[PDB]
Amino acid sequence: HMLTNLVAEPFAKLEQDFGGSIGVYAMDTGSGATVSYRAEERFPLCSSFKGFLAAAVLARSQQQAGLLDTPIRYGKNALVPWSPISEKYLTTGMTVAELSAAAVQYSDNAAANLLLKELGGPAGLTAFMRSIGDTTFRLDRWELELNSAIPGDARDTSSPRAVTESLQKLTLGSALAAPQRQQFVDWLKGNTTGNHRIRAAVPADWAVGDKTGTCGVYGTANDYAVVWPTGRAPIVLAVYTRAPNKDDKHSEAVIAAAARLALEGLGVN
Ligand SMILES: Cn1c(=O)cc(CP(=O)(O)O)c2cc(F)c(C3CC3)cc21
Repeated sequence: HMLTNLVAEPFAKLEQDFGGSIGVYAMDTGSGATVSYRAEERFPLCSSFKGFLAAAVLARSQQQAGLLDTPIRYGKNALVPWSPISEKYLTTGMTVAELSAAAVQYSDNAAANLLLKELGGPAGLTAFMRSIGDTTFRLDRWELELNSAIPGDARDTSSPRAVTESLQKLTLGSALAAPQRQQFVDWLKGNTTGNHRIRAAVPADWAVGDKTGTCGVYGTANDYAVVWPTGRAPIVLAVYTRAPNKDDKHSEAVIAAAARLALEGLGVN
């Protein structure tokens, strides 16, 4: 409900200092009050699709009772860069649940590609997002090609608003069965890669689950989170960045600052 104007000028100054574009959408699930800045624009997902990927696996698990316990074996050629958990279990395999936890909590790339294969590829994950009423999300490619973050390329993008809307449906709404919903929340709460992003803007006595993304080019990186402040309804928010030049660097500090401004706009402690 507006609230944006409490912080439209501060956001424009932050992105002028960063040297690129910042996109924010934050929802107070209590009042329905929102904060929006470039909330409709497309930004590259980078690794952030891995949280939605885990949610799609959990949705499939509601239909296929054995799915999460299924052992998956893989070869050395599956171990693309940034596979910190799957590289330790090459010789043993891992379960679908373990791959899902690795994809969410360590951004594990081999795990992400193996679970994409289970869902029928990038189109399969896109299909799941359409099934919960997200018409904006698109995944087009696999790891690592989906990280190209080419300016104006809609492949492998979504909008901050669509990301927040979908995250709310999956973590707090009715898109997942209750046990699956709590598993998704617990995976996000256990994320290890987000300490310098939205988490850096959240007090220690508030619960938070998040999923990061970092493309490594074009100043492109992001984070989305559900935050449970004490004594009020949860907040859902998405913070995405990009920049014009290929060797522009992302900034975790800019993502934490954007998160702070969003929470300040919502009037949150
Ligand atoms: C540079 N970088 C990070 O610095 C950090 C993560 C973890 P996340 O922030 O994406 O979750 C990272 C993940 C990746 F898949 C990639 C591939 C493009 C090469 C790069 C990453």
